Amino acid sequence: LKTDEFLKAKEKINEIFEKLNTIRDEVIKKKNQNEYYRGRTKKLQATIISTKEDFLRSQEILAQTHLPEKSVFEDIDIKRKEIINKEGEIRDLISEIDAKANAINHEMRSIQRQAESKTKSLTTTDKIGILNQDQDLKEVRDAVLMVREHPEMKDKILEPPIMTVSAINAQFAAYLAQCVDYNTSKALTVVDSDSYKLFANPILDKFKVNLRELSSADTTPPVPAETVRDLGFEGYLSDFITGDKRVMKMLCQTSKIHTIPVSRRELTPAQIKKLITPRPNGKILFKRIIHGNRLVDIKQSAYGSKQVFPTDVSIKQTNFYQGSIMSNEQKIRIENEIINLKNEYNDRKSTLDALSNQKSGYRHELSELASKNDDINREAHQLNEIRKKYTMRKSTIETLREKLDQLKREARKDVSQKIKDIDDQIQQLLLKQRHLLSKMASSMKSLKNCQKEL
Amino acid sequence: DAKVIYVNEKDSEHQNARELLRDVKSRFEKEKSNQAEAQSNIDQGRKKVDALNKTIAHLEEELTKEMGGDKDQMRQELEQLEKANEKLREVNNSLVVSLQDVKNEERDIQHERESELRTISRSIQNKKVELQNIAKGNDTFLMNFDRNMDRLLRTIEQRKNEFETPAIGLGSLVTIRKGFEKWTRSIQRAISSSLNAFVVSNPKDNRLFRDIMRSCGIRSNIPIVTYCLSQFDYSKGRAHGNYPTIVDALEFSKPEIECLFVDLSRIERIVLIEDKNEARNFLQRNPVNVNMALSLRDRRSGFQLSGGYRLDTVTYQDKIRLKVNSSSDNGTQYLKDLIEQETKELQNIRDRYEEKLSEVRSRLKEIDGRLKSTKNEMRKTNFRMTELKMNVGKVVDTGILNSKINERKNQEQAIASYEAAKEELGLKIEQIAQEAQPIKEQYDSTKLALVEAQDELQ
Amino acid sequence: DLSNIYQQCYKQIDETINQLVDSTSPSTIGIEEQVADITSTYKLLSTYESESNSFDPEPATMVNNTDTLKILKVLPYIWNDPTCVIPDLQNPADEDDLQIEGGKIELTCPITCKPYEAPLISRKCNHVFDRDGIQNYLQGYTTRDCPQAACSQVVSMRDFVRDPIMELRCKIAKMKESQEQDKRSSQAIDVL
Repeated sequence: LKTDEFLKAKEKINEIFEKLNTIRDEVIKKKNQNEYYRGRTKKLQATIISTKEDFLRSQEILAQTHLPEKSVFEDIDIKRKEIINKEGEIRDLISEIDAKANAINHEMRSIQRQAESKTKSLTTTDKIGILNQDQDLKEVRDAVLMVREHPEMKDKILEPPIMTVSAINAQFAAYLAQCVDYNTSKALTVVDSDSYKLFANPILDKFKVNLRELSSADTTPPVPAETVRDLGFEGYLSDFITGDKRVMKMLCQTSKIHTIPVSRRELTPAQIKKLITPRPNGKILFKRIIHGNRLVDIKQSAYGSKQVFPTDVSIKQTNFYQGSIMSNEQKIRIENEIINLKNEYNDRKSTLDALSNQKSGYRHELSELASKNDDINREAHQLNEIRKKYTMRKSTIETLREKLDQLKREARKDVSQKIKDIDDQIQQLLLKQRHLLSKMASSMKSLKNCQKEL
Repeated sequence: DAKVIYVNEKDSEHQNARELLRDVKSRFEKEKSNQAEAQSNIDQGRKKVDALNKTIAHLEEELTKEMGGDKDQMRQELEQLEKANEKLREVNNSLVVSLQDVKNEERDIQHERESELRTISRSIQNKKVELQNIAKGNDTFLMNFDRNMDRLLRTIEQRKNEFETPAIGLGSLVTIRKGFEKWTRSIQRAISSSLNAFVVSNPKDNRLFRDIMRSCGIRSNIPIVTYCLSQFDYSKGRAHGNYPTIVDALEFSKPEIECLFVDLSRIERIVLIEDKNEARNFLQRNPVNVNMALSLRDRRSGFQLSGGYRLDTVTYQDKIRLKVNSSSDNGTQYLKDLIEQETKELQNIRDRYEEKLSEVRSRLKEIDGRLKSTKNEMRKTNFRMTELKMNVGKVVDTGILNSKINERKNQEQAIASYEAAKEELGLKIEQIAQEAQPIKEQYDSTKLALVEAQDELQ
Repeated sequence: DLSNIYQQCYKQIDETINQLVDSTSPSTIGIEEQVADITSTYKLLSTYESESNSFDPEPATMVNNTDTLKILKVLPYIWNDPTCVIPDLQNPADEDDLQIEGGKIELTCPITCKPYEAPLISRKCNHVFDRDGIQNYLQGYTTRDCPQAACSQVVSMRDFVRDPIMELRCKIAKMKESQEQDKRSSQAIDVL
């Protein structure tokens, strides 16, 4: 009840001792941080003086007057439209050059015709073109262009004689019409009495044709006719035209082909009142004789005075003289030479085309050269791509201005706020320690108790 | 012994331990607060990273909005499409060089124009032959080429009495008898020699010609016939038929010309039949003296009904002197049915065959529409290459203001250094933890223990 | 027993009192009452030394026995001129110490011609000099006389007393040249 608790003095002194303790260490603990923050402030000062230098160190190159170029992009545009213009001009030039190259290729193809026709009678060659002697021979051309398709017509009714009984050349090709009569000449060469009618279907309704026959029955094979031709004739039908058993078997009794000599030395028939000489049967021994092309016929009559009746109408011929070679002394060129001079007529326009395509190539080369000049100019102005890079260097230093301003602003906020933060944290601690001391200032009240109240 | 103040000095024990008490906890707190500051710096830097990511995204937005970032994807296919345009214009070159031979094609086919005009020209010119003018210059009724025929009869006949032949000129004599008109033009192919003859029958009267010919102003030197005008029999060669033969077809202007024909042409056996497309058996049965029959289709061609055993196409001269004894009522107009069919035929050919001309014209229309489409394709390819040209012209040009990416990179290395500092202070926290505890335990053990018997006076 | 256990009151109150000035930043101003009241609480509680020693009748014996006697009125007016010496030396009876005069003062013992470090004083001399300034160089002579040739002082160091008064002055003057200059430097950075 009464004083039996003398330890109350110590009980009270304990806590106030711990309070005289405690806060004293927190004093310096909190004091510490402001020094490191001041060190950071010194770092800020160093950085911002560095930025002070950086202002001018940048501005020396951060002109902004060396701006992205005023009109270089317009130059880019105009030269690009220029190269598209060059491309269009090149397109037109190459199209026209191709057209003119084809134009000259036209002579390159047609020049074969003037070489093929460079012969007498406007054409003689071993190709199909020989039939173009007449436009109306379109029928024979079509006939020959399809005769070879059949399995055996090509070998049973052969192509026109000029291809199978070909004459030596023009000087005998004209004679071919009389060697094999003109009607059969532009017909097909029937081979036998079976080809007579068996093969009319392919061509008869389309192109003109004719047939020939022969017979040998009773007792007398062919009688001599070879050497009765002693009238100064040595050339003969079946050799100057390439005869063969493939062709001329049937002609022995249809066209009377046994009377067509060939003559180099022309002699007049007027020296003849002798060939009346009959064959032993009383009929004429001589049937027909020729010199040059003066063919003469012999015929028979069985009534009246029995007088003879020759005739001189003969086939066309080019010359009659007794000399040698080229047949023409007065002048050389004839109507025959117009389709040959077609060569010079082609050559005129051809030289014009050649020089036209050559100057077109000149223009093509000049256009390509201009385009490449514009391309090297484009390269010389893309070299300006580095001059854009000053604007990159200008921008990056410009961005460094932003970064240094941001650093100044953020650090200014950082240091200033922390200064007051630590100062106020110290200030509140200054109040806490003093209020704690004031609290202690009442503790000694216990001293007056105990020792004497006991 | 005396229990006295000897122990008082032990109070200094607590102060020695306190000296390190202050230091250990002060260091621990200072370095852990430094770690806290470092972590706050990490947070500050990290909160900028997403903002800077969005800032570089905004740079990409600027590129897209100014058309700077469009060509980066495109360029690698732009080159390929430029090569595609190159090969397409090569194909166009192949097509145009496939569109000039079509011009050679049109030239070659319209060579049919020359083919048809050459044939038509002569045929149309023959349309002139009805009247024009008569007599001295009648190039299709009483003349053909030379303006001297009348003088020939008064020239070569001047000394007829020296001829070994009775004569009056001799082309003016031959004429056709009754029958059918279109038979006129077949006989000349055989008797052309007698339509310009002046007959003599000895070598010298025949040789005087070539000399005296030019004396009177004519140069023609066509060959000559040998004969002597007289009349004789022709009995056992005629055919078994009533319809006229060539002897009947030809009129006896002079009966001696009958024997002339019989001798130099053997015409007495020949007959005439209007068309080839007609009976065959009458000629085929082959009794004795069966002979050929003639026929004509037009002025340019004919056919031979040669007994049926022979059928041949025959040719006749375009220009012919032979004429018929028909009256002069209206001449050709009495006959125009059989002339128009020979001239209007070619008009029908060109009218009907112009469909082939129309066919090639339609082919030309198709190929020139192809040409126009290829021209539009050239234009389209030019536009397609120009769009690529526009795309590659910009690429980036001057559209770069991205130094904030360099700012981002320096901030990235800055945050890397910040994390390095965070790890260094992570080492520091471990250092203080392993330094504080060994001394803190000693402090607490001593402080609690070293209070000891403090003031045990009694 | 119930005696002598309360002796530690002063022994720890000295620590309670001294540290306050050692921490309170001089940047904050206002000193007189805010030190006088709390320090007078010491005399209030110290009277109870005498009137708690039973009586072995009111508290006889003068209160001037405090070792912290001079701790009274230490901080005021000691900021710019910590060594507040007066042009007169022999007026200790009054308790104001600043009568009617002021002037200039010196700053050092013969340490290195540089300011005070650690004082010492004695009753016979009644004058203060530093600790190591009378033994470090002086030793070599068992006893050496007044600091200057035939000068005023009289010295016998073998029993000179330790002087804990002046060192309280030291740090305030030094730190003043830092903190206000630190404040000025903070202003200097503010304009950059």
